[PDB]
Amino acid sequence: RFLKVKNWETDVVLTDTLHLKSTLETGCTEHICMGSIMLPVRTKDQLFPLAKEFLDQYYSSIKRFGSKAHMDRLEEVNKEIESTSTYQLKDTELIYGAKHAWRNASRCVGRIQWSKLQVFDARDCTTAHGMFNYICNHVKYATNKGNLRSAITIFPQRTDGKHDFRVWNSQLIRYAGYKQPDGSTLGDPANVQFTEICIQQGWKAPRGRFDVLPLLLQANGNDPELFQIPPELVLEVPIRHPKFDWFKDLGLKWYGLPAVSNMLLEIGGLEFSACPFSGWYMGTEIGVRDYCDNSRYNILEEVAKKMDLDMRKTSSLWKDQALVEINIAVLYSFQSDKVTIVDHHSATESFIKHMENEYRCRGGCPADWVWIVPPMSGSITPVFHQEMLNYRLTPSFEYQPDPWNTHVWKG
Amino acid sequence: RFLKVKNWETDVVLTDTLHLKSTLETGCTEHICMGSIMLPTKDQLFPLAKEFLDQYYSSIKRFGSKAHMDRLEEVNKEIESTSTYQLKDTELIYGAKHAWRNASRCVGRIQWSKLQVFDARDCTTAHGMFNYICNHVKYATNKGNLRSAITIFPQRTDGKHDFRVWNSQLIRYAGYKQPDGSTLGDPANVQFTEICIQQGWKAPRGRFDVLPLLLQANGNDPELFQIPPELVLEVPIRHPKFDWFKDLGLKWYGLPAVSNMLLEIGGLEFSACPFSGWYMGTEIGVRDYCDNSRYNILEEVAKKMDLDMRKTSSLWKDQALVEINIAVLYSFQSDKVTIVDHHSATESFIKHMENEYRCRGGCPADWVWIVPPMSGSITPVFHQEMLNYRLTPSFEYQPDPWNTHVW
Ligand code: HEM
Ligand code: HEM
Ligand SMILES: Nc1ccc2c(n1)CC(OCc1cccc(CNCc3ccccn3)c1)=CC2
Ligand SMILES: Nc1ccc2c(n1)CC(OCc1cccc(CNCc3ccccn3)c1)=CC2
Ligand SMILES: C[C@H](O)[C@H](O)[C@H]1CNc2nc(N)[nH]c(=O)c2N1
Ligand SMILES: C[C@H](O)[C@H](O)[C@H]1CNc2nc(N)[nH]c(=O)c2N1
Ligand SMILES: [Zn+2]
Repeated sequence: RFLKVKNWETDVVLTDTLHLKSTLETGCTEHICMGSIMLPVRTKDQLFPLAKEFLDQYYSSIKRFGSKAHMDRLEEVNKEIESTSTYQLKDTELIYGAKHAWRNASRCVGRIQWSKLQVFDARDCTTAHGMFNYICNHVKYATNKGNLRSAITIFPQRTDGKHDFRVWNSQLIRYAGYKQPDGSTLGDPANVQFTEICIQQGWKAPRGRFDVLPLLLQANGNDPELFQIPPELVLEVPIRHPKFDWFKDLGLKWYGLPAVSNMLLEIGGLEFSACPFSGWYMGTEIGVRDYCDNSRYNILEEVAKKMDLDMRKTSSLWKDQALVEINIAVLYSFQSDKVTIVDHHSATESFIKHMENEYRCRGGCPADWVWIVPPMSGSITPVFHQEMLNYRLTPSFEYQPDPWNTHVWKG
Repeated sequence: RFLKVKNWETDVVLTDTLHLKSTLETGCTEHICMGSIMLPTKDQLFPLAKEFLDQYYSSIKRFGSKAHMDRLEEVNKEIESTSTYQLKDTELIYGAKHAWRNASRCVGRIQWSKLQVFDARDCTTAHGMFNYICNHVKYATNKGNLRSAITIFPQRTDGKHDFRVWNSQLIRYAGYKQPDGSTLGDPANVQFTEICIQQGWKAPRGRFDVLPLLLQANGNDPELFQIPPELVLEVPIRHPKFDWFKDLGLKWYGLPAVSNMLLEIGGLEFSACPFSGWYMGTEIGVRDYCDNSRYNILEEVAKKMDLDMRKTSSLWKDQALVEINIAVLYSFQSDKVTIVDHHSATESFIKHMENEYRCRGGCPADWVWIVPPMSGSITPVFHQEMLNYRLTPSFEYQPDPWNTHVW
């Protein structure tokens, strides 16, 4: 069964066959669409089918399907599962798996880069101190003095679920948030709950508006431990505007390196619960969401006042006007400091090219329109007018519950 | 099975049971979501009519009354004999308001119960259609105090006798290819503007030529009718700060009146049911003016603002887009024409959703269409989870008549 999608601005039509390789479920049915729902322990029973499918994929990609290298690997994995109840990926399989989990991330507009991913194998890690060292090296490598490089670091896979490696931070670099007695919030409101855990675990909080959070690292199911990232590794950019001199006086900065650390990487049935990865920012992540979301820094009002906008009625679009200037300042500041960043016009244009290329060479490109379209100026980007098919391929990145809600404390 | 939707900006959680009353299919499966796809006999008729009469008499708190059961057998006998049936005026008004209420792609549905229904089922000719349409336009326009209205022409009988308004909206600007190569006027209406000329229309060949109406009664050839200009309220577009904005020579009409959709009530199909409300600002400013496939005046505006158009990272398009949309709102508001900005409209819809979860058990909603085409995340609906499902009565798409009509 072939499926077509249409770009309604160019009339280009594309044919998806790759959705036939879709295993997982979307959450949708014939009678309901959960397209906008934000979120819609494994035995030897189902593992070898999951492993064989991944290995079939792996050996297809290298043009050795059905070879003796392929059949022996299948046999090897079979005997390892039936006797050890799990198995270990070769280095080549891990690299392929990580790259394809990114390739398969239907919510990711940056997937034109998916094949230039630097994979750090940290499966020999055993302790939190060891995790910190692997994360420090990730951050240094990925940052590259502002010439950002995509990287993932993969910690040991889950076994019985009682010995998990987890990074308790949602991103490796994030600012603290502090609920004040008067109901206001100092710093990033997104991070208040994590900040409180850190403070309870012994972190001395500087209690400023842009304090880099410590790393809270869990090795082998042990209680997590605190580590401070060396500040010389945390590249930050002061935010100024090319024409508004008062903008620097808002005292804003952001960090250079977006590095998501709370997701789960699934490869051939194995679960890598700690797999922090990083690329580089699209400016609207900072300028639109991080600064202008009502539940975040919410500097829209203050930028609006300083611009002297008509703030009495919303139909003056003072919010829209302030949001554009903030986003201009974010891109100006990063480019002025030679830190890698991409505006939403460039990134969505690249995604369309990637997606057409993926339809031609792969037969499909799963894509989540709700997440691909940028949070500002949606329809003047080319993805807005693009029909998109969303379906789940493996290897994949998955959500997982926050570890402080599942963790058994040792004391 | 009793589904939850979360607002991530406010943690408000709503519980949806109305989706279990859903009947039609979404185009999605558990293996693939089609949420971003633009378009996915005598015996099926009595179940359909029963469903609709069941909710109708429930909505007036007379479910299982003699009147209910009498109407049910009455319609059943009508179907057995005449192979169709006719709606009472009250059921017709109900079905129209609820088709709007069920329109999961419509952000303006907080207004759904104030719809003015014009029963035009006695109409038999295109001249008759034109008359009903002129009355509609003048009622809905209300000298700029816009009012929602629908006009319902006779229902389909056998596909041979369809009533159809060939225009996509009652009021739309003409578009022409140039010998030079580009497009003068509205590019979305190029093929229809051609059908009109290739029908007998004499185009002024301007930028903002109000298209004539092309009306089809009882399945005959359609006929051209010029809507009287004094019924077509237009707003000249100026900017409240930039005096050079007037010189761009832009205007838009005040009445969005969609006329190519099909209204389905109790299994009956109304192929001609033009309806009208009022504009959200971004429909004109973002889509009509700045889509590359439309008027696409973004570069000219940014140029006139002396913005650095050399790299995309200056966000010159974004800066221009906002000014254009400030101008549309300022123009309509100054001329006392109803218009809503995307901030007000989405805030209304969140309230409307809360109302529907409270008083109805849910509200079908299509996030891809509810979220405005600019400034998405600073509006409350961006952070709102929504469940999309197809309830009936409903407005449906139908093929363009010029691909179907036996000429
Ligand atoms: C290199 C530049 C990259 C850019 C510009 C980029 C851009 C984005 C953006 C804007 C989002 C949506 C997040 C939001 O708006 O809240 C996203 C999601 C995502 N990205 Fe990328 N990305 C990049 C690299 C990567 C890499 C290296 C990986 C993994 C190896 C990755 C995997 C994902 C995943 C799994 C999601 C889904 C998030 C979720 O489901 O919540 N991306 N990306
Ligand atoms: C009164 C003020 C109204 C506002 C502000 C409004 C707003 C909107 C907007 C912005 C859209 C998306 C259109 C686009 O992006 O081009 C839409 C779609 C729609 N509206 Fe409303 N609308 C209003 C009234 C009505 C009325 C009176 C009806 C019918 C009686 C209606 C039925 C629909 C339908 C069926 C759709 C979706 C059409 C489709 O599936 O493509 N609307 N509306
Ligand atoms: N420039 C780049 C480069 C790479 C990546 C990103 N950006 C962004 C990204 O995703 C970032 C994200 C944003 C919102 C919610 C989540 C999901 N995690 C928390 C949560 C909160 C609320 C509801 C559900 N889930 C994750 C992954 C990779
Ligand atoms: N202010 C108001 C008030 C009421 C309404 C509207 N606005 C707007 C509206 O419909 C807005 C629309 C937008 C794009 C495409 C379509 C559908 N046109 C047919 C088509 C052709 C080709 C591809 C896809 N679809 C419709 C209905 C009612
Ligand atoms: C590809 C996508 O289905 C198409 O461009 C849609 C996206 N969302 C939209 N949303 C609204 N309100 N109106 C539209 O015309 C569209 N177009
Ligand atoms: C309700 C909705 O699913 C949710 O707010 C989504 C919408 N689309 C998004 N798109 C991106 N890129 N990032 C997001 O966090 C979200 N949030
Ligand atoms: Zn779906």
